[PDB]
Amino acid sequence: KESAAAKFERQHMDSGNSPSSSSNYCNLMMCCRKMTQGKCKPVNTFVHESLADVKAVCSQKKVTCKNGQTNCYQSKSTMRITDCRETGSSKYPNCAYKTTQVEKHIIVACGGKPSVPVHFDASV
Amino acid sequence: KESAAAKFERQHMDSGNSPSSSSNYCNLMMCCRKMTQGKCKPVNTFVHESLADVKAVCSQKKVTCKNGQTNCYQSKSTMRITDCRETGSSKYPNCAYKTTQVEKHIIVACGGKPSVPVHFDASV
Ligand SMILES: O=c1ccn([C@@H]2O[C@H](CO)[C@@H](O)[C@H]2OP(=O)(O)O)c(=O)[nH]1
Ligand SMILES: O=c1ccn([C@@H]2O[C@H](CO)[C@@H](O)[C@H]2OP(=O)(O)O)c(=O)[nH]1
Repeated sequence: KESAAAKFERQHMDSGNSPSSSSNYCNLMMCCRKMTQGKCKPVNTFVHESLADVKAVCSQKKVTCKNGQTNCYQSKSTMRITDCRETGSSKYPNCAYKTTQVEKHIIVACGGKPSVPVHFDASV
Repeated sequence: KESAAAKFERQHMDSGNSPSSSSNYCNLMMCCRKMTQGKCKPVNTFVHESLADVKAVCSQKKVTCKNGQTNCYQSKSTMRITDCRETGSSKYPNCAYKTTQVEKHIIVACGGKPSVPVHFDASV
């Protein structure tokens, strides 16, 4: 069981950061969304457009998937996204990310019926 | 098994106008630090001071805990803290917090050997 001391540190300590930062977004979000367990997911993109807009990409332009599958689609317009890229100094379990605010077209793999995004392939 | 659609939403969707804004700190932190599982923790304080300074509180001013326990201590000096409190709109699983940065004395319960903070009781 997690020690009471460790629980206090988890719930109540943030010595190394503050709210006023913008650069800590990826560190917190990758943690929040469970992509830092077992290993640090090296690269991950968050999209800030509506879910409806992102879902709509599956009905937009067919493009090549980076993995050679044929289920990828590119957004008709640029989208507000944040790229989270693991830094050189990052070392599990202390997963460190550079937060980059970007506006680019996204490419998603789609699957299911209705076809919805299942994989974030790239931004272009 | 988590659906592919849900996994994409978890990993890639953060719909909104200002994801990295300071106002979002508590939303990110309460999530990352595992205080939004099952229910939204209603109130939680983060401390931005050195862990050494927070541990030092266990040797400072004795004060009675809110719950009547007798192992609480108040910091001699004010500390930089962030209050996270559920908004009137917050409803699990969509927890929502107001982030408030203040400087106040902290009150913590101290336990174990070495005697260290185990519970955050109050700010004053
Ligand atoms: O710009 C990018 C490029 C890659 N990725 C994630 O990393 C996986 C392998 O490239 C991509 O497939 C994707 O992870 P997945 O959706 O499969 O969980 C991004 O998130 N953004
Ligand atoms: O992390 C925490 C947890 C609790 N509290 C104070 O204790 C009350 C009961 O949870 C919380 O309501 C709150 O007292 P209040 O500030 O509302 O007077 C904290 O201050 N920080």
